[PDB]
Amino acid sequence: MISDSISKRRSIRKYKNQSISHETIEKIIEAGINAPSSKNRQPWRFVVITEKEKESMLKAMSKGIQNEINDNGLLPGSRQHIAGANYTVEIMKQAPVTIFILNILGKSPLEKLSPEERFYEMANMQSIGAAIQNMSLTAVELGLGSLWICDVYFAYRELCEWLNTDSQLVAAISLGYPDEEPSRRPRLQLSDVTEWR
Amino acid sequence: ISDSISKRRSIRKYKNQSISHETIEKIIEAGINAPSSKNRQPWRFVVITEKEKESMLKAMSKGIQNEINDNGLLPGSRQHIAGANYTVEIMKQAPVTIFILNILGKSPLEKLSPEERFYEMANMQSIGAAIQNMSLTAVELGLGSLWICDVYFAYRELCEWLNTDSQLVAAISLGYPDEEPSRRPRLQLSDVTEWR
Ligand SMILES: Cc1cc2nc3c(=O)[nH]c(=O)nc-3n(C[C@H](O)[C@H](O)[C@H](O)COP(=O)(O)O)c2cc1C
Ligand SMILES: Cc1cc2nc3c(=O)[nH]c(=O)nc-3n(C[C@H](O)[C@H](O)[C@H](O)COP(=O)(O)O)c2cc1C
Ligand SMILES: [Cl-]
Ligand SMILES: [Cl-]
Repeated sequence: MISDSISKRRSIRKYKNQSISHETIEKIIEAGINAPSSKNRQPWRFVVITEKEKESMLKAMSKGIQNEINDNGLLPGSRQHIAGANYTVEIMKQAPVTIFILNILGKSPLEKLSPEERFYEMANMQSIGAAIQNMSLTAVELGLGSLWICDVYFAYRELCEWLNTDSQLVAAISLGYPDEEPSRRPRLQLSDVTEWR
Repeated sequence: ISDSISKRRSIRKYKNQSISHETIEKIIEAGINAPSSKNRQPWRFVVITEKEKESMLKAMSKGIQNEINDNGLLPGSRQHIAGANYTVEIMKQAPVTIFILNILGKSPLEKLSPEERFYEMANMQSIGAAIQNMSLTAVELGLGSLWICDVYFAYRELCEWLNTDSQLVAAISLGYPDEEPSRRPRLQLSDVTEWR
């Protein structure tokens, strides 16, 4: 039941220290690949960060966050969220695997966009969310947990340089066997978010 | 869910068969259970049933004509207008179409700072997770669906029709399927994955 995984899925921030096999990662990515996308453009690209390169990753992250703390960053209206970003770095350090998700069709966050450009971003970004959600749900099916991460935006330039990518950085997802079982997070009810016409 | 992820197709032919309200609620409930950045839950849903179908279709056709008349918002995408017209015909066949809004969204006509972009990107991913949950739940229930951004060819017209100041993200049409498409092409793992 996908309904079962949809209901049971949680953001997991404590993991078992146990390695995840390449094959398990393969299965999760191949669920992402099966997402729908605008014009079947499939704009998602993935960079799997293993133990090999984790420390270097985390250093780039931390440099970006420090740059933000120093007021040389990109999110001056979100200083209250820097503490959360530092917590996410810790979670990424402990998680056995983190996968970066890129948008090969993405334009820089630093550039100003026409309405048409915005619509392409919106379409592609939604599509990538479908992929990452597929990955998340597949992790649940496999007995893993995951955490979807946009705190990487506090080190946007630094991580794009680290990745040496010409693509737009969208997110990371950390994965592993879970070491917590959170109850359902708060949600607005269907009456709060739906208008029937 | 692995079954539904695999089996899911974009469906563009529908039976003439209504959907119960509780079925629609189950689909929306799946959406609500998506993750979202800061648990902001930016999605809002407007469910369009047969009573308002014609009015919907008229607003979207208006926008499409405005694009054809070079008075639209996607002048670089004229080659895609024919597809948008086909989407209108598909929305006509579906018993239900749900519009998905981003209550936190800025107009496509406004210019965004890097920080505003990041917030949009995070919200848009979140809404994609919701709409994918809806799509997968439709499959599980024996329904089909079509995720729609061709609505952008009538962005202003549809926001006016919906009487909303929120950002229009997408529509999803829902119904009992009258086709069973073969898998659509996909890139392979090697094409999209780098290992570090
Ligand atoms: C964000 C998004 C927007 C889409 N917009 C439309 C649309 O307006 N009309 C349409 O016929 N299909 C639309 N699609 C469906 C895609 O064409 C379809 O997902 C892609 O061709 C892959 O086919 P599949 O979904 O059957 O695997 C959209 C899909 C997504 C994810
Ligand atoms: C696009 C997106 C970005 C997110 N970014 C982070 C993040 O950087 N760090 C974190 O701890 N959680 C992050 N989350 C997880 C959310 O906080 C979580 O989905 C929300 O609190 C609801 O909890 P649940 O997923 O357990 O239902 C993100 C989720 C999404 C969808
Ligand atoms: Cl499409
Ligand atoms: Cl968050």
